[PDB]
Amino acid sequence: LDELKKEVSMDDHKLSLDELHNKYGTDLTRGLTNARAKEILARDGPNSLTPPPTTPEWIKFCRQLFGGFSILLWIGAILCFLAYGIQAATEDEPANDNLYLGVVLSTVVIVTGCFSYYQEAKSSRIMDSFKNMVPQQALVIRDGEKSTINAEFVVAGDLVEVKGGDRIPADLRIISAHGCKVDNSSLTGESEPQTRSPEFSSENPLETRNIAFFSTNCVEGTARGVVVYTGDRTVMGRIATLASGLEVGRTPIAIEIEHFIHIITGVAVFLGVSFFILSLILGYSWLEAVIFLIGIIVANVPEGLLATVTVCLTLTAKRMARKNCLVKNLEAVETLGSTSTICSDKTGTLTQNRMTVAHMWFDNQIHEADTTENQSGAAFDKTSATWSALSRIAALCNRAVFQAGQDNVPILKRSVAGDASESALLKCIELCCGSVQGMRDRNPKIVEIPFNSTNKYQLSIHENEKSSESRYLLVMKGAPERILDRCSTILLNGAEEPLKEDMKEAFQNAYLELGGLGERVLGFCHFALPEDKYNEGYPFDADEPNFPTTDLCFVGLMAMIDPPRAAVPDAVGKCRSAGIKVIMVTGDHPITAKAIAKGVGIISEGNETIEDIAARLNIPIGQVNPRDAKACVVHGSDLKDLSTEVLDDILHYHTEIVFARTSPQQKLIIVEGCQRQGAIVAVTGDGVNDSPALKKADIGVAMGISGSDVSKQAADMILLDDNFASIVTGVEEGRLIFDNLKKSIAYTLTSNIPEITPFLVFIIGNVPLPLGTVTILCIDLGTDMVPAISLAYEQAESDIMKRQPRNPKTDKLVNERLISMAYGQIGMIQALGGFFSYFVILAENGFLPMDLIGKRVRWDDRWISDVEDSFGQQWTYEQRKIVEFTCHTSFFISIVVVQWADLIICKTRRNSIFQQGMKNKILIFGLFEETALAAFLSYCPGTDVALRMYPLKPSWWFCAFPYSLIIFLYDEMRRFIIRRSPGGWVEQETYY
Amino acid sequence: FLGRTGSSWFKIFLFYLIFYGCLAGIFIGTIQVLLLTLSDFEPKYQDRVAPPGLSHAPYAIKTEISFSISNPKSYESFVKSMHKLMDLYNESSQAGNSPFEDCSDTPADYIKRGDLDDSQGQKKACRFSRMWLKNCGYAEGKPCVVAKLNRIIGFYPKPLKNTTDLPEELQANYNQYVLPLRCAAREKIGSIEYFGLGGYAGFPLQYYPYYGKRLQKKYLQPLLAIQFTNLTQNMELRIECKVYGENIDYSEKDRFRGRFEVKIEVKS
Amino acid sequence: EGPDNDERFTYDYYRLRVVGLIVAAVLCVIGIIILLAGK
Ligand SMILES: *[C@@H]1O[C@H](CO)[C@@H](O[C@@H]2O[C@H](CO)[C@@H](O)[C@H](O)[C@H]2NC(C)=O)[C@H](O)[C@H]1NC(C)=O
Ligand SMILES: CC(C)CCC[C@@H](C)[C@H]1CC[C@H]2[C@@H]3CC=C4C[C@@H](O)CC[C@]4(C)[C@H]3CC[C@]12C
Ligand SMILES: *[C@@H]1O[C@H](CO)[C@@H](O)[C@H](O)[C@H]1NC(C)=O
Ligand SMILES: [K+]
Ligand SMILES: [Mg+2]
Ligand SMILES: [Tl+]
Ligand SMILES: [Tl+]
Repeated sequence: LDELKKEVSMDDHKLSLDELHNKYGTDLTRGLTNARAKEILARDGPNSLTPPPTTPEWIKFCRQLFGGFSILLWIGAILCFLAYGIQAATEDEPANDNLYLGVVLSTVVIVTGCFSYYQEAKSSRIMDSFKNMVPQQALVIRDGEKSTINAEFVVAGDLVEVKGGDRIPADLRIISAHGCKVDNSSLTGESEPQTRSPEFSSENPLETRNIAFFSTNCVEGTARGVVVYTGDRTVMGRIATLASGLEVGRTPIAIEIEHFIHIITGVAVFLGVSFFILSLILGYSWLEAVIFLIGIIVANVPEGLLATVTVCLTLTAKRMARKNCLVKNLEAVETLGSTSTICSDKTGTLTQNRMTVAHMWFDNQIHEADTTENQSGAAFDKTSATWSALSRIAALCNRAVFQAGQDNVPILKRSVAGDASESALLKCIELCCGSVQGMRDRNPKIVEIPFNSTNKYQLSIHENEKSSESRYLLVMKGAPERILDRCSTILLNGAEEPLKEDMKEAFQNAYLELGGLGERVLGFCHFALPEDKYNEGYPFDADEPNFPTTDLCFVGLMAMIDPPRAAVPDAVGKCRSAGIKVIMVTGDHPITAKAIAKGVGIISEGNETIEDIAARLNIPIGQVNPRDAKACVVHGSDLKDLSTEVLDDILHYHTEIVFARTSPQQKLIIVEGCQRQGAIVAVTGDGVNDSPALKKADIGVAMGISGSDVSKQAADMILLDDNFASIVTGVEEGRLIFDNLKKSIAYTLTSNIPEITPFLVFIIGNVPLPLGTVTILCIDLGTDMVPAISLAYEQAESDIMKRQPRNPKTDKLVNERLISMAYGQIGMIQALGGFFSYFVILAENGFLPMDLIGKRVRWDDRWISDVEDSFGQQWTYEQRKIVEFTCHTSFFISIVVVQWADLIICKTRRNSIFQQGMKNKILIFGLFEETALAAFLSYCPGTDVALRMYPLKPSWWFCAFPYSLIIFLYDEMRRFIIRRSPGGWVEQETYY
Repeated sequence: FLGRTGSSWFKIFLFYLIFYGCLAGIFIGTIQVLLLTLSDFEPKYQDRVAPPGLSHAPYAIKTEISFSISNPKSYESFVKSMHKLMDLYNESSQAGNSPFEDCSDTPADYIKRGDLDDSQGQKKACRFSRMWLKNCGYAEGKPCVVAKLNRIIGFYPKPLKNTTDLPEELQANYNQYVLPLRCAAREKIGSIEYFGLGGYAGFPLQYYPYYGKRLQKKYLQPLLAIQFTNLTQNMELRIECKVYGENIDYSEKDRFRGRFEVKIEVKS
Repeated sequence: EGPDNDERFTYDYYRLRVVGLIVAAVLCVIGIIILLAGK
């Protein structure tokens, strides 16, 4: 469906103005007829974007109500009402058991539904942001007259007019223009104004001057044009549809959840029906056969687990909110940890998005300035008298000014009225020479010639601030070579000197080096005009050369670039140390893209492209073995004629990849290419041209300050302070939460065994029921909750940023090793500790373990109010039941006591508690509150009716203590083996 | 295979065999020590049987014994359980001076055979003739229910003293030696008739305290036969038999705590 | 005692409940203290 939109567009900028009118039945001068425009409206439809059909929240909520655990809990809830129905008909049961348990279980499903619904959130308003880029109104020429109309009423063929400050209402063929410049950052991510004129200037319509696009704005001048595309058919309207239309897809974390749901659901249905038939064979009435099944359901399903996961995710997202990293989708909290490839935009993401002075060439020396936002570098020069001469030209031969009321904000961050290069120079001098306004007050400008297309220079004449002179100084800047052809002397370390071929060659060298760094280079020179030839009232003519512009003194060079953000180089290296592959994907030109790649460490030192090898060896590129080149730089124009299989080979064959001059669909294609190889991919960006890529990414991260509204709609995560170091933190947090989920899951599952085994022995042994159904829910929904959550606050056991990204195909959240430990080893020890306390309670009340076998028949018989114990005493029905429920209560408390040790062992997968310590305060809180809850549930009056919880005698609490301790020792010995031999036996069997 | 290789499948079996073996051996060990802390003659706790329960022979479907007099197999179900109990009180079961003793044919005081020790043989229990149960196949019309006080080791059932008012106000009040049992329904549409030891409507105190199964096997607890020769027919009659005493109490939950709940209906 | 051994069939479940609830409360307070050592 969207495969059409993933392709590069076709256009009609090649046609003549006249020819273009024939195609759209239009007038170049009079414009369309009121009737013809209305006709075309009904024909083509409105100049608007329609949002894609969404899935209502209704269906979204209910889709969770049927996912493995909820299905089993539904079967339980209904099976409760089943047994209740069968009762209400047969023998009038005045009880509330099956009825209430059926109500409780149905509530558990609904509430669990809210948790998973909260986790599976999708806040997407892509198409809405795009719609915000179409103006409310447009100016059209109809019947030879200009009028404002609803922009939706704009059709292909009419004559549109735009001017500085307004949004392009539709894709236009420029037919007339006067000084028109446009901001195409929507399509390129670059905000430098692009001229628009009627002349065709490139085969590529996205590069030609005679096309203006919807989603962009006119920055200055005026233009008229013929509408060629409207609504969904515009270049960026298609990007809108592509972006808004892209299928979301399941996250890595989501896939893991479903996976263990299958496992646990599997064992549940297995043991469920395996013992349902095992009971009927033993001659159990279907009346009972279902009651046992309900218990089996409740025992096997970890009722509180899915909600635990959600809370652990939420708490991890809260910590990241506190580092200026907003998470829109709870699952995106983990994806960053599983990320193996980052596709990053350059401008406004890796870079500050601001022309900044990078180097200066004066005194036959290359000086480097500090490009960082917060200025974390050092000085370059202050002493040289040459510097002050260059500094003066940079301030004086400059027409840029700071906007009013910025004195509060830092120099480099403040808004400037002017072109990017003049702003850069302004901020450079203001920083290291103080107020520039002061320099422009001490040296009043009397005449100037602003930068001309033809002159290729800008000159200014000022009254020298010096009192002993107060004469006229000439300053000029422009193209380095043009400035050179106008110089005779060079200000070396203070004093001038003739411009010999020697210094002239050093100039060329300096010029070539700075240009090689992808930096824009300017020349600077001045000339102190002779006093006798220029009186204090001498008039200077700016129109006609009234003053010399030759034999001037060359002062120096200055170079500039849109520099990396301070934290970016280090963040890139850190991603790469964690084994994450970092690719650059930018709409910017290749020379600039490549230079920043080396600056931030995308391309490491020494690594070459095929073009680099060819130039170094002075040989044809076809003569170069492409396998000798680990780095590559791909232009979008070449990308366009490559198949995906060939794109896949590029991705496979290079470690250091730069995709430059890419369109928005091309970014999507590169992302999909990476994913196709089985990689989890993150995208980082800030422009509307990142929207499709951000949507398709497993996780999209947008910049918060510099980011466009669209990009932040398309993302899963926002960096609110533009701190790229947050990606590094995000991946670290993502890995940590993945491990801690394992700990929390194992902990929760472990207590399933002591809830399953009593029901089994109840059938096979014919003893009184050791633990009840209600009692199970008091564990999974009550006591285990806070402890399970607390594992989310566990510190790393080792340097997680030192390991490679997990293999999502092999490294699962829940594997066989977890089940073996939780179900086969620790849970089994917990089961016994439960049974022990059960036998203790009964034996101390007169029913010794031996006489318990095959007694349930008489025990449950409501009409036998005289059962004989081991000592020959006789018990009524309700009397023995009180002891039985007291058994449920102590078995319950036994679970809590054995979960104490389990909580401590689940703390660490490898390390010892004596190494990791007990610095998790939430965990300790869990221990205290868990025990408080259990005690309250046993001793609070009335709980014997609502939950069948009975007061325990002090000695009862200590039954499971020896089992709780064996768990601690056992797991500590086991992990001691793991560490002592990384070989594999204990490791490959039990290492979560 | 599914998971691993044969070598791995073996090792995982050798482990869980030794592992579960140890766990079973430990579990058994903790059961040993538990038993080691317990007496053979007396349970550690008795507060959960404390107030004695009162149970009868007619096995009630739901605290009810409804049947038809004009039908044979209508009551043959209740006669099965009635027989089961009384079959134990046979004279052939009580033979010789061992381990039985002839006790007062009239309600007497308690009898202490020492302590709950094995320092003596089987503590000798009082004989009880089912022949003390006058009038009661059993009552084919108007049932002859048999009551019973639940056995509790070392329990001395203490009758109420005639200090103040009483339900069966002072009639045949053998204050010193009889634990009374008065059945009731207002709703007085019946005819209560009690049979027992010495002809009294109670339990003779000479059968106490019970020394337990280990120290007193073949022991016989006193019975109290109750006959309802009601002149009514074809209606559910809720009859409650209540025992009175200092150590006797009741509960709204446990409807068998020192009392009966019988729903007789001679639907003939 | 002899016939006056009523205490054998008695248990102070009332005190046990009072003590049990005291303990539960104090464990609840202790937990808050440790948690609130930083929020
Ligand atoms: C306990 O006493 C009952 C009294 O009914 C015995 O029942 C006797 O059963 C035999 C054989 O079935 C009959 O011939 C008699 O008529 C019954 N009564 C009597 C008085 O002998 C019963 O057998 C006795 N049980 C034991 C174990 O001795
Ligand atoms: C109540 C009692 C009788 C039930 C005992 C169940 C035992 C036999 C179960 C419980 C957990 C189970 C193990 C759980 C995990 C694994 C790892 C997997 O890669 C192979 C199977 C294996 C090794 C299972 C074998 C059987 C097992 C040990
Ligand atoms: C009980 O049986 C005796 C004979 O043993 C008889 O005289 C008497 O009438 C019977 N009593 C009743 C109330 O039927
Ligand atoms: K995404
Ligand atoms: Mg950008
Ligand atoms: Tl469970
Ligand atoms: Tl659990």
